[PDB]
Amino acid sequence: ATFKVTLINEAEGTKHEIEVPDDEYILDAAEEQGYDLPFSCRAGACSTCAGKLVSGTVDQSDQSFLDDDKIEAGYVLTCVAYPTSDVVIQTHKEEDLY
Ligand code: FES
Repeated sequence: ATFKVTLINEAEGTKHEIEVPDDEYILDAAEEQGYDLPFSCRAGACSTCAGKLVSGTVDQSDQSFLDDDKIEAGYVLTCVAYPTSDVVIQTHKEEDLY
């Protein structure tokens, strides 16, 4: 399967739509498709690539930085997140954790 992923940058008021395979991390797909997103560790151990889900679901089982509450609040580490449905997500949300 291939899911549609809508990336929203509220601060800049931009929107990008990309198609991501069910076995590819969002970050990777976005880059390949021409959209650079913030990142640092690239390994699910930091908050640089944080995004916030608006709708849809993902699988970010490889992540380790986010606690359960953050997860419940909809936060996602885009560098290790696989879409499990069509998703709409807000990017550049790191600030939200401080
Ligand atoms: S870039 Fe560090 S968790 Fe994604």
